[PDB]
Amino acid sequence: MLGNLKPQAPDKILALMGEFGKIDLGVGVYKDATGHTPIMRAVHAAEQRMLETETTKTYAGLSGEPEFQKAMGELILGDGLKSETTATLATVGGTGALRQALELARMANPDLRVFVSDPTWPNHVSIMNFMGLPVQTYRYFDAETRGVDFEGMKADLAAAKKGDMVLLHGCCHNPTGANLTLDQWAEIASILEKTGALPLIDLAYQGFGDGLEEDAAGTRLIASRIPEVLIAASCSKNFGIYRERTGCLLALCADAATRELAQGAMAFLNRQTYSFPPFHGAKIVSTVLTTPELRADWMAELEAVRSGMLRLREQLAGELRDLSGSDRFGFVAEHRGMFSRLGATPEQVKRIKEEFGIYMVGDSRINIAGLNDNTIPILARAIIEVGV
Amino acid sequence: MLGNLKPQAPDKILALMGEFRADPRQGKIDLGVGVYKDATGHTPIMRAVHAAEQRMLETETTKTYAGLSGEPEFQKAMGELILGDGLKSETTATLATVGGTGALRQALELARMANPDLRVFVSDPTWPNHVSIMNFMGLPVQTYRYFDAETRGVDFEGMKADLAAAKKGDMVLLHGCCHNPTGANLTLDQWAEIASILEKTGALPLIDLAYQGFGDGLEEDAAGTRLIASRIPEVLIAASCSKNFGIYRERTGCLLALCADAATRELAQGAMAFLNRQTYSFPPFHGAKIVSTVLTTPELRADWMAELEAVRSGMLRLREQLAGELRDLSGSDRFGFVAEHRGMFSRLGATPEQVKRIKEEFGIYMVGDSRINIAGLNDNTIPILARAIIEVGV
Ligand SMILES: *Cc1c(COP(=O)(O)O)cnc(C)c1O
Ligand SMILES: *Cc1c(COP(=O)(O)O)cnc(C)c1O
Ligand SMILES: O=C(O)CCCCc1ccccc1
Ligand SMILES: O=C(O)CCCCc1ccccc1
Repeated sequence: MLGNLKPQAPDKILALMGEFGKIDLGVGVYKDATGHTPIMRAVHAAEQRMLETETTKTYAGLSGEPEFQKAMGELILGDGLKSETTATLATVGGTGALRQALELARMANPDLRVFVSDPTWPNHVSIMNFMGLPVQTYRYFDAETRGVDFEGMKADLAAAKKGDMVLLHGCCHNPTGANLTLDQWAEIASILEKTGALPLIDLAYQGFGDGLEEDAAGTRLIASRIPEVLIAASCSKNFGIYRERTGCLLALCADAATRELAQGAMAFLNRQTYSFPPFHGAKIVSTVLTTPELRADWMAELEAVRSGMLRLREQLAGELRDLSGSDRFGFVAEHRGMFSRLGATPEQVKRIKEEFGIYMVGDSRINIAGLNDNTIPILARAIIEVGV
Repeated sequence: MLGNLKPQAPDKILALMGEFRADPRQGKIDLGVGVYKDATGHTPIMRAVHAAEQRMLETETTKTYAGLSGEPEFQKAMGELILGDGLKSETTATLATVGGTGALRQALELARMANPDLRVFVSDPTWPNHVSIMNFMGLPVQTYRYFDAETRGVDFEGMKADLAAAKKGDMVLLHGCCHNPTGANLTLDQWAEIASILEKTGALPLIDLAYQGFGDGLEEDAAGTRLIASRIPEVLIAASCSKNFGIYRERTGCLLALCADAATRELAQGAMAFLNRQTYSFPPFHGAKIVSTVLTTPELRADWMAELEAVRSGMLRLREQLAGELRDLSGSDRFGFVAEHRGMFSRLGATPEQVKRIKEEFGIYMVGDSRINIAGLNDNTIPILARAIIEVGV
């Protein structure tokens, strides 16, 4: 039977990792001055504390632990968290949350379609194709200005109908690095409540843009306006626990009844897929979030990380400017997050990796965290050489 | 939109515990638990597991994304733990999963990909979650006879007669050992006949191995699996580390796809990695790394096998004790099956109505299909359970 298995297409980023004076600017992970993805101080201390506190490993919560559910909701929605109308499900990372999100929605609407940003995280489309869900795209990135084509984005969203879902990146847009301003979010919230489109928000980098609270701004704004929203959150990057596989899905409902339904359907969704969700990472998160000392240090370390990358973008932007006189690559300093699409054509990007030894995703997505004072001028010179 | 969503029934475990906690009787007993509990009513963390967690705590330097289909240390160690020397790396595809359940679901996804018109035969009875996952996937589900309510043993003739109807490409689900919920298992000889039926029918076997080490031993419990693995070219195995390693909440397991040749292994392995990727991307590291540590570190592997064996001997003596008590109470050897059952579970063969009477009259709680958890017994509880059984006329 297994011989009928058709060969499946590889994931670009994972494959890029395969093809890797080498410069790793591919996969979206934070790296320090010495090319390492360290473990956060609070995370380590949490784990040490867990080693002493835990006395059992019996089956726990089917939808995650109360502490994880509550601490995550507060971190995301702040004071906009209305427990009585909010359903929470602990999942296997953000990706698990996204998949569970699409499953929940499709159960509620067998005829749903999903709009995604042009461009968006490749894995978004793969999951949707696999489930067989109709994918539509809304303009978002502006090829020329490297910013957001907001006039076009609004145009496309207006075509969304009731029952459709619109996937929005809460902050730090992957792969572009181009992000909406709170003013732009308020307008989208207007369109959404006119169309009736259910918004699904991919919150994977809360803390890498402008700050823990600031990066959650747009999400809090949508949640305040739209009576029903879905948020797929990830603790992989902002907590640096990538391999622990921890995130969660929040279902904001209009009332307690609808909320009770969702919560039930969410628990069931976990039961029929893998039973209980992974505990270790979730426990690290809540332990950090509910322990003032730990939370304080974590916030501090995350701030240091978000600050450093900001400094790097400026160095890089400057390096390029002085390397060409033109302030064309200014968009790099304007972008926010870990990625930024250089705009290099497919034929140019290949030159870079084969000759310059610098590996960046084929669509010119560079993980700014992969740069440093030593490699920045090299990258700058490298792309100047590649010209047009 | 979410208001449409149809009401999804609870996990039922909570309902079982619900009425139990509400019971105002100081001497109430709970044999409905689905986890191991030592003499003091606790589900302890195995010494080796705690040893592994400290070592990981001192040696892990990063938490970056690792293996999509799991880490090599885990895949190899697990395949060895299961298939022993019979492990053929060349034709074996492995996938780290989110517990045994994740393994079962991934196995069904993989199978359905290769054969859309797949049907699945499950035992009668079998782990409820089997049925629910299948129903949710929309797969056709057939049943083959298994438990014999009269002898509490395996109705093998019935099993064979029904399994004979399986067609080429159909999937037959087998519990490799310690059949949950029955406790009634196949002797190595019966396993050999099952293999014959499978070769004949061309059905693909899916073996659910969640209790390796809880029956007659690590190797002994893997016998049925190894027999099938050597005679059948394609076998799917969904292992669990939840119970035998005591890391339930860690969610550790794996799917092994035994193929007829390398080219096919490359096909299956690719499809498995794809299934992880499309469901939740990377699998959970912590538990799988605890496992590959105990298994590769001689000192720890030693202490783990010792602890598991102690637990095995312990539950086994409990069975002998319960059956001994039952013998003296009934004046017959009717309940001898309890000493012959293997695993932590056992279906007494009591009707739902007899089950209710026991609860009300004796304060003893158990699953509604009369499944009890051997680990819940002890020198004080056994005399009461024994008397209850006789008293309610089981
Ligand atoms: C990281 C990320 C996710 C989720 O990753 P997980 O490893 O599954 O936590 C989802 N979407 C985007 C855009 C991401 O960058
Ligand atoms: C426990 C169990 C499983 C798997 O459990 P996980 O906790 O998901 O690892 C599978 N089958 C049976 C029969 C079980 O008892
Ligand atoms: O680098 C990124 O795009 C962020 C996420 C990286 C991890 C990831 C890569 C491929 C598929 C799933 C998850
Ligand atoms: O059936 C049993 O009692 C053993 C497993 C019980 C807990 C469990 C419930 C759902 C999915 C996986 C595991």
